Amino acid sequence: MIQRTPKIQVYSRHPAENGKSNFLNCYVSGFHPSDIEVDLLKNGERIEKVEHSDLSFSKDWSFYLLYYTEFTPTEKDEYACRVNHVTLSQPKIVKWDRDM
Amino acid sequence: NLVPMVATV
Amino acid sequence: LNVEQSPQSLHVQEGDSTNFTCSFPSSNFYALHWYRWETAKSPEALFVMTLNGDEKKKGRISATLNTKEGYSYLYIKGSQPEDSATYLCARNTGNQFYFGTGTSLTVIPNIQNPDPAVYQLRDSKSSDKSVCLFTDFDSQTNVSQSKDSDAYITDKTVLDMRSMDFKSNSAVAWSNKSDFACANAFNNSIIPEDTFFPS
Amino acid sequence: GSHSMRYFFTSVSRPGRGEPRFIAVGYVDDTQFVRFDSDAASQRMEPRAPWIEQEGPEYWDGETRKVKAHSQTHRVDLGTLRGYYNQSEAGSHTVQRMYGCDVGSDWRFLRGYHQYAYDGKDYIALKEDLRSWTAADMAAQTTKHKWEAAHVAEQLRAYLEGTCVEWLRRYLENGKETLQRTDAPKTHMTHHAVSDHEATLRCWALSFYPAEITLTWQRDGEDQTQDTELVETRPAGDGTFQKWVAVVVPSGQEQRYTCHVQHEGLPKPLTLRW
Amino acid sequence: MGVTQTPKFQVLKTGQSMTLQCAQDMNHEYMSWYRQDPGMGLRLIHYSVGAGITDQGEVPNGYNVSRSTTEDFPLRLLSAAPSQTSVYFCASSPVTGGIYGYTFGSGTRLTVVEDLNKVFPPEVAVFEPSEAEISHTQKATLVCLATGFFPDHVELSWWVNGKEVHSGVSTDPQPLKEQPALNDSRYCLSSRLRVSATFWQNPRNHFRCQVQFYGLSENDEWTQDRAKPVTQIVSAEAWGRAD
Ligand SMILES: [Cl-]
Repeated sequence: MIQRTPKIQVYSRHPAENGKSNFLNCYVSGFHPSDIEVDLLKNGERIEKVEHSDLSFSKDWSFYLLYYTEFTPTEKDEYACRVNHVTLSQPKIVKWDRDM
Repeated sequence: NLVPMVATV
Repeated sequence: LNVEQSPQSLHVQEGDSTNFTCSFPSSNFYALHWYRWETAKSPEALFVMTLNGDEKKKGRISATLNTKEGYSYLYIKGSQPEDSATYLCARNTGNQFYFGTGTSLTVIPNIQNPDPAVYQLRDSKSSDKSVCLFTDFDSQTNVSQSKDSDAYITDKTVLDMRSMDFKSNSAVAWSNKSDFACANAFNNSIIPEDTFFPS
Repeated sequence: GSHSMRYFFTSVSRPGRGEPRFIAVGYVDDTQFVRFDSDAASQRMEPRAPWIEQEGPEYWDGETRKVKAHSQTHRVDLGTLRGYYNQSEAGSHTVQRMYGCDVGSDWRFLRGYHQYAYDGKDYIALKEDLRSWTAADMAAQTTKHKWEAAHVAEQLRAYLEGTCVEWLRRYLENGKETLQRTDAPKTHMTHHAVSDHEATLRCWALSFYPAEITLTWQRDGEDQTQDTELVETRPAGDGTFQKWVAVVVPSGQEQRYTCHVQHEGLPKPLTLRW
Repeated sequence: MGVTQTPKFQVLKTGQSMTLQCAQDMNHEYMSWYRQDPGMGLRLIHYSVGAGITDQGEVPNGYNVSRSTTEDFPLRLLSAAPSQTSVYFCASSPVTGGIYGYTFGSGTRLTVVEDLNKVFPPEVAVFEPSEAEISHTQKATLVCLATGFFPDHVELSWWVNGKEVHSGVSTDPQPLKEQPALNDSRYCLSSRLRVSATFWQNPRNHFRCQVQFYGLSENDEWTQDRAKPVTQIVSAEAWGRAD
C-alpha cells in the first residue's frame, strides 16, 4: 500500500503569444492511487469541456495524465488548475505562469 | 499485437 | 473461431498406423489441446501443445504442431483396439477453448485363425425374434446395417479377455416376424467366402 | 536508435460500485496507438494513431477479444491478492501490468519485459533471460511457483520474441513518417528578477521528439548542478515534449555558466550562453 | 479428480425448467458448460473465470448459470425447448488464462419431449447359445436384447449365479434407433456373453442380463391407461442345459 502525491505543471503548448490560439496544459504525474480530479479555470471559472489523455504510468509504477483545452489567451486572462487527490487535505490550486 | 493470454496470479 | 478436424471417421486394422489431423487459424495461437474420448464417457486431456515445432509424445501416441500454417497431426504408432475413441482438438479464444468437430476412430481387432460363421439363437418364449449372430464378421462393409427395412442390426467390434482367445467383433440382426430367416439376414453386407451355415 | 512497443494495464477495484475499472494503453516509442477503457461507451479497443486506423477490420476483433480477456484475468487477480494479503472487501486496490519488447537499429530482437505490481509496490517480474521470475515477497512467491508450473515464462518468451517484435516492425513500416521521424529541440533562454541581488536564467527545449533529452550548466567545465530545478518532461499534446533546467545566479556573475543539450534531432551537443 | 456432475439422465416436458448441478473440489478457477450435438461436437454455453464472475459462450441462449462460490457452477434451463435435447458436460481447469487441460465432469444426457406420453420402458430378452456353435468351436454365446425404449437412458449388466460379470461381455456403446426414420423410433441395445461351451452346458447356472432404465418420476403427471414409465430395472434370465 503506497500513496503518492501529484506534481502539477500548467503551461501552454507553443510559445506565449498573446491574443492568439494556443493550448492550455495541466500535466499531473507521480501520484498513487489512480483516482484524481482535475479542472482548468479561466479567471476562477470552471472551463466547460476539457480533454484528457488515456491513463498511463511510469517505471516506478506511478501515474501520469495530460489535461488540455483549446483557449484564446489575453494579457488579462487568468488560468489555473484545481487538482484533488486523497493524499491532499485541500485541492491544490496552481496559477498558470506564461513567461516562466 | 497483444499477448493472447495472461494467466492469473 | 473455426477448428476443422479431418477425417471425421476412420476404421483401421489392429497393428496398423494412422495419423489424423486438426487445423486452425494460426492468428493469435497460444496453446492447443488433444483429448481421448472413449465412446459414452467423459473426454480426457491427452496433450497440451504450445510452442512451434515441438512434438509431444506419450505411449504409442504422439503429436506435432505447426503454429504458422495452423495445423497439428495426431499420430498413432502400432495401434490397438483400446485406442479406439473420438479424438478432440481445442484452441484458445479467451480465456477460452474451442473444440473441433472431433475425429472418431475405430480399431478392428484381427483374429487367431478367423472363424467366419452365421448362427441363429432362439429366445425363451419359444419362437420369437430368434436373434441372428455373425461371429468373426469381416469389416469390409460395416457401413451401418445390411438387408434392412423391417430388420434391425447392431453389429459392433469389442474385446477381451483371454482363455481361448477373445476380441469381440461379431454382428447381430433381428426383426418383428420370426418368419424373418437367418443365414439370409445379412444381405446388403459383403461377407467372406468361407462363411459357415449350419441350417 | 532503438524502438519500443509496450502495453500498460491498470485495474482498480470499486467496492460498492460494480466491476473494477480497467484501462489498457498501447505505445510505440512515446506514441500511444491504441486504448481500451472498461467504462468507454464503445466497449471495444479503439485507434489512437492515424496509422492503425488504416487497418480497421478484423484486427480489432482479436485485440478487443484479448484485451477483454486480460481484463478478466485482472478481475480475479484482485481476489487472489486480497486473499494472499488477508485484506477485505472494504477499500479499493490496484494491480498493474506492463509488457513489451525492444528492437535495435537493425531491428533484430533487443529486449523483452513483463512486470506486475500490486498497490504501487513491485510484486513479480520477468528477468532479462525470460526464463525466471523475481518475487517481491512470499505471496509473490506463490505466484512464481504457480506460474512456473503453468509455464507462463515460456509462453512469454515465444510472444516477446515472435509476435511482439514481428509487429513492432510492422507498425514501424506502417507509420514511418511520424514514428521514425525525430523532431529537433527548439531551445531558448530566459532571466528573471527574484529580488534586488539575485537572478535566475531558465534554459528551455520545446517541440522535440523523442522524449529523451539532457540539459545542464557548468562553471569552468565543472558542472554546477547546485541551486537548480530540472522539472520532468511534459507532453505538448501533439506528440512533442518539453523540458527546462534552471539555476540561481548573482546578477553580476553569470557569464561563467553555459547550457548543454542533447538529442537525436541534431548532431552537435548544442551549448547555450546568455 | 474431480468434477462431480448431477444428474446423469433426465427427461423433460417442454417448457419445464431445470438446474444441472456440477461441483468440483480442487480450487479450479475456470469452470464451463459445453453441450454435445452430432456434427458440431462440443459447443460452449456459459463459462466462468472465478467466483462471482460469469460470462457468455458460443451458445448461451436459453440457459443461465451462477458462480457465487469456487466449487459450484449450476446450469439452469429457464424454459425447455425441444432443441435443448443434448448431452451436457461441465469442465474445469486450475488457472484462468493458463494452458492446463480441462478435467471433464461425468456428463448428462437430456431429452426434452413434447408429452411425457413419449416415454417407454424396455423389453429385455435372452437368447440361448447356438447348439451348433458349441459343436463347431466349443464356445457358447448368450445374447441379451433390450428393445422399444425411450429415451435412450439405460445401463446393461449381466449376472452369473448372482455375480456381476465383466469377463467376456461385449455390450453396445450406445442405444440405436429401431429405424432411423424417424423420431417415432424407439431404441435398441444388445450384448453378447461368450463363455465356455461346457460352462453353459452346466445346467446349474443362472445367467441374467439386467437393464436399468432412466425414465419418469412419481412426480410428473401421469394420465394414460398404460403403466407409468418410471425408472426401473428389467431382467431376462436363463439357465444352462445339456439337454
Ligand atoms: Cl483470437
